[PDB]
Amino acid sequence: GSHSMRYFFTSVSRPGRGEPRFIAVGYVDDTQFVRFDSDAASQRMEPRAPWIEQEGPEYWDGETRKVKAHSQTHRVDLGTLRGYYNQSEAGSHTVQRMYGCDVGSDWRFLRGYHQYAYDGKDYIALKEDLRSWTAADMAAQTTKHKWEAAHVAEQLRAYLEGTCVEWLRRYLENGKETLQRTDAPKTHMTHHAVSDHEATLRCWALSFYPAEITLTWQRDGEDQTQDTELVETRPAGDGTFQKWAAVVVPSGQEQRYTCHVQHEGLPKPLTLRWEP
Amino acid sequence: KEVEQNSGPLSVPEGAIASLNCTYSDRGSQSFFWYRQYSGKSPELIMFIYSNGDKEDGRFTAQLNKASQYISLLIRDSKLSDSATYLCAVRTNSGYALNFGKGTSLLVTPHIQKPDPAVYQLRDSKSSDKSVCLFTDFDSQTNVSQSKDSDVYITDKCVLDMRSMDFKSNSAVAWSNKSDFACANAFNNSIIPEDTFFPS
Amino acid sequence: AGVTQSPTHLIKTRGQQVTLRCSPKQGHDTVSWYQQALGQGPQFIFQYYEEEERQRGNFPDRFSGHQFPNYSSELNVNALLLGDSALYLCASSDTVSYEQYFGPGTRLTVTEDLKNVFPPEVAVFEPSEAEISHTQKATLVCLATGFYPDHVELSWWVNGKEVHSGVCTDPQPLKEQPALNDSRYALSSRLRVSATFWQDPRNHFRCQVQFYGLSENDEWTQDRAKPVTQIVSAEAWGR
Amino acid sequence: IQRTPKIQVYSRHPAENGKSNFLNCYVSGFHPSDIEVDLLKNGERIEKVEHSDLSFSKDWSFYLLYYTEFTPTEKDEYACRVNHVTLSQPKIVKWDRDM
Amino acid sequence: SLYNTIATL
Repeated sequence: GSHSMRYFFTSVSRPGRGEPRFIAVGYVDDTQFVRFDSDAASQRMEPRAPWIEQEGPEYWDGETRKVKAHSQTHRVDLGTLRGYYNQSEAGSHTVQRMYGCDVGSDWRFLRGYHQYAYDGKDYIALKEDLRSWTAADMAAQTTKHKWEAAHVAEQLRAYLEGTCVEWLRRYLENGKETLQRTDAPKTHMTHHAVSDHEATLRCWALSFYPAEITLTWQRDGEDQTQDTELVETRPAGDGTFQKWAAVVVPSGQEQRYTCHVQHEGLPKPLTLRWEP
Repeated sequence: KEVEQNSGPLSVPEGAIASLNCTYSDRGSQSFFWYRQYSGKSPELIMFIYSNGDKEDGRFTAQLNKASQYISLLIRDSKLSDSATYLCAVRTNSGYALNFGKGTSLLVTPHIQKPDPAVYQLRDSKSSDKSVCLFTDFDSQTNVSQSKDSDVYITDKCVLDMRSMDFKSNSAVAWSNKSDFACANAFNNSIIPEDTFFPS
Repeated sequence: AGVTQSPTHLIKTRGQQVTLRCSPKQGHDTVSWYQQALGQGPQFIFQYYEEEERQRGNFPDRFSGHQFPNYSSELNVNALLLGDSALYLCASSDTVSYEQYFGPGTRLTVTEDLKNVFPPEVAVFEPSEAEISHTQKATLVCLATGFYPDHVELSWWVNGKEVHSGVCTDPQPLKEQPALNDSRYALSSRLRVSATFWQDPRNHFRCQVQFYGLSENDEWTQDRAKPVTQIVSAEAWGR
Repeated sequence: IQRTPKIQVYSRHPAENGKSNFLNCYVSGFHPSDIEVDLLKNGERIEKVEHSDLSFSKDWSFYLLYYTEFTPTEKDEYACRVNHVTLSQPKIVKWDRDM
Repeated sequence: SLYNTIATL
């Protein structure tokens, strides 16, 4: 199915310091492949997957200089915004930037995006085509007018449709063994009596890739939703993911309940029951 | 070399569509520019193009095609002042450098209404220690040749506009210090019109 | 307000050093340097932003740069080779559009030895009396010769005022010894006027060549005159 | 604008008392970025704790993974502690095989 | 691969 290349950037001002902390990560789907951290000794984009180590020093020199440009750009933005909002130097403020590609199962361009935040609220962002901007407030409205004169959006659009996609298409081929793998969930169920006439059924999905997964409980076929505790899908640490869903039921009615597991990896959906 | 374009010169008749191309190989190539450079001057940016397709700007249209990897520039209604070298530059996503072509030289040729080809002989004001031959009033379709002789100097063609009685002329100059050079023999490696005027 | 550079011309001997200055356009803060050899595309040397060499081209150690806190820049080259002779272009940009805009340049000519530098001899040839009777137009030609290097500006002056109507000047000079790197150069221009305007004996014509040559700095031991920056003109009177 | 963390403590592969594993504390949903996260081995802080590079979700809120090599015993209590500007009180979450 | 000409505010 679909695949995406998403880069994330975070700069946080340190008033008790000179320089902002700056962190950049690059994902392909749910798999991180690069990082930069201002506080890491390196001062270079470091690989974080085996299929990116493959690239020559030409590549790395470029990624390092462009990430340095992002770092320096966020530096001046922190300053500019502080001024637009008449905020003192004593406060710690944050900017965030997220951009990238989506492609379809036919690896062609589906969608692009580029969004900017100040202190965790939307500042300015590209609309769904990539020709205009949504400005949150009156500060962002001056940023819009300024970017419109300079054809900021056009240059961005050329990257998002186009080169971002071309690079995604490349990473998917070179990393084929990991990125185009699916790994079906391994599953089990646990039954723990809560109180004296009531028990918790918890249904587990472990070791699956990608992270997209549905885990639902049904009672006689009806889908519990108000009554299910569901935890956010979480990284295993070995490039796989984990979720669980729980529900509390009257004891002796456990047979009426079934867990349903939907995942790209599984041919047909699994259905687990409470079986000793 | 990354960005390729032909040196030329392109010759275009005044009024008519000039047409320049430029091809590149790196698929990382993301932004494109045309610069214009007159003899002995700096390049000046005349157009940037960022998206596939056409972009018209007055007399100038640029055409980018990323799949085939070319950028064209068309100059409609060619003027004499469009004679210049046209450089194309690409910026790839890997960095901040512009990567340039050699440049294509464009000569815009004027139309001569009454050609009147003639070779005149001119003396020096003070001594006679050179003398010069002026081939002039030929139509713009005459190519002048450089000399086969090591000690005979022949300039390229060049076009003047007597603006006030709006009249344009082609001319080239030949000269030597040699005993046994004269205006009858000077433009003999050039294909001369041959009802050309030759006075003493 | 526009991009500025200096010096506009230079002659340096081989093995010396040079130091070129560039100020960006008001409102721009990044400068890129480029080398343009004659009849060729500009080659990227390096780009400076926030006082640091952001990116470098295919140029070796002996090319160093600097960018000051006003956003202006210096290009220092040492161990000059004859190969470094070029139009050194400086280009400025903002960090919003990233459009790069060039300054005028610095024209560097590196010679092995300063006795290769020669100013021009200049001559004016008076229109033929055949041309005058045959077209009612009169063409003077001017001829600047024997000069090296090709750093000159030729202009026509009539009755003490510079003219542009009726002029054309070879856009490129000819080499006299085409095989030599240090060959001397020639160049012609024409001024064309009405026979009546030339036939008036009050009217006076001067062809003028600005030559860019050696500075005050430069040492000169030859017998011939130090070929410094100077203007050489020649003239004619009507009949 | 401030939003409060979400904590999950768990092992990498299914736990077995006295077998080699990794202990993860995954913290998500929070803003601003500034965060103290400690893994504990009986109430006292573990030294060798690594973490993921900071990243965030489409809603702007940040997520980190903190992890360590460990070997569970029946007796020994592992856990995670998290403090943030949104909380008056630091939040401890014990590791449990069936969370 | 990361974008080159990221703009300031």
